[PDB]
Amino acid sequence: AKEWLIFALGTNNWQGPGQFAPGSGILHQGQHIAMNSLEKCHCYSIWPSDLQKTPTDRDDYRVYEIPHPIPICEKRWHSMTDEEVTSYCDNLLKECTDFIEYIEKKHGKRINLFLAHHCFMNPVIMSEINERRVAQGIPKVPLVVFAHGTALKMYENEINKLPEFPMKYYDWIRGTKNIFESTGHVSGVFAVSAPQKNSFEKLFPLFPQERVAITPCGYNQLVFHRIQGMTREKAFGHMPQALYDGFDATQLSPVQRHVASDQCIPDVNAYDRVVVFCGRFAHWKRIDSVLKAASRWEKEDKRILTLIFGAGSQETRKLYVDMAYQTLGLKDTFFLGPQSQPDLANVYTVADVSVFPSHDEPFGLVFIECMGCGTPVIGAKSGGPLDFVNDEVGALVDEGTNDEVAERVYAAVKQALAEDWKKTKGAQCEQYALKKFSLASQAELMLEFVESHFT
Ligand SMILES: O=c1ccn([C@@H]2O[C@H](COP(=O)(O)OP(=O)(O)O[C@H]3O[C@H](CO)[C@@H](O)[C@H](O)[C@H]3O)[C@@H](O)[C@H]2O)c(=O)[nH]1
Ligand SMILES: [Ca+2]
Ligand SMILES: [Ca+2]
Repeated sequence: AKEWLIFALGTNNWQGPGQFAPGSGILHQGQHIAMNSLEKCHCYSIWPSDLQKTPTDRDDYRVYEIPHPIPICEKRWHSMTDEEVTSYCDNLLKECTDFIEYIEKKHGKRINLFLAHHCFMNPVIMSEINERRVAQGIPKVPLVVFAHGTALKMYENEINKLPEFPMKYYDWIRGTKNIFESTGHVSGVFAVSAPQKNSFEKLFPLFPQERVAITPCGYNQLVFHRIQGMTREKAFGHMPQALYDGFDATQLSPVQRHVASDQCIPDVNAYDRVVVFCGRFAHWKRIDSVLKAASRWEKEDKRILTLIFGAGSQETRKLYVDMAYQTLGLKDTFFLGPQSQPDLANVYTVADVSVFPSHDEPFGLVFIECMGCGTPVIGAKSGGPLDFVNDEVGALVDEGTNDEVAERVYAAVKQALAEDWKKTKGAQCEQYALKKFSLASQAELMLEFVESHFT
């Protein structure tokens, strides 16, 4: 058996006390846990944060501690001075090489896999680290990149001459750094979705297409599984409503009066059924389709409680909250903000069905997590859900306008509740997620693929 000693350079913070993570940070964290699960495999990770700190009680990860928010492709990279970019990158490279030295000394073994998130500075840094090694007569270590899509969109914006994307990185990464111009620097790319594989190949046409594959994505079954004895009061009854700053609670109708900043949902046990959404408040998630669906079913006085989890900017929180309460007249729908993964597992455990009606969801971890807890799922016929949602575990509604998708979600929820998909499909959902998408199984497949294709 091959012994793996892996070093993984992440772009985003992990989810921890005091700071939620974006989906690409969740994915890195999960991959870390997964690879460390495997016999004969250690994985060591570094990632940036302005809020979280390197732990002093454990050695498996470090934090690149920075005094400003993490730079994003689309605080933008383009907004930084060339000096700031250089120092950010130089300092990160230095912290990477110090960690690598620690690992190699501790194990008496060289690292034999470099993982880098996104198609920008992380592969640049790791490629440079390899150059310095080969210059001392040490073998380069294979470098595998995770294409999440944001660096790719930034390059496309640069090429398309969008405001705020004056051309700076794409030409450099091709013509100076040559990162994806052969396999001399990068051994393989995993993309989260087919659209990202397509986009990568167009931008980097000298990279072998056969070395770009779809990332085998997994969920954390240790957290997301059916939580025995969970109740609605335990799961979400102590969760304060999260609206937006300056929300005016006087502008509510009599039946809306339970909606209030920082207050729990009263009498959760009184509702008949529980419908859940979870996702960041990006327009393509179509939270408004969920709200419009509830606008219809709340009139029918089946007491359906709808719970909106996830984070957004103040502007986007204001868009959906006002849409809920002012435009749509909702009264049994509540915003609970972002929540920890174990909190979400409790919620999914007691939910009747979850609705995630995204347009072109890249993969859809939320789906797998929810199914992992024994709960059926409703999506739209687009993106990654097309591959894994089937009749045994939920439903995908036909694509269309936000309004059409809303009506179709309404019909699908009505079906789910009428037919009791929680009861008839729930066991299926959990068995299917576990079998197909558990973290460790996926990481085993991922490393097999690395060994056969990228080494
Ligand atoms: O309140 C929240 C919301 C989300 N999550 C976690 O974050 C994940 C992703 O949530 P989402 O809102 O979909 O984030 P995105 O950043 O949009 O996710 C991207 O990244 C994921 C991981 O690669 C892919 O599965 C998605 O399809 C892709 O959109 C969830 O599954 C959870 O694990 C939480 O822990 N708490
Ligand atoms: Ca060795
Ligand atoms: Ca990318």
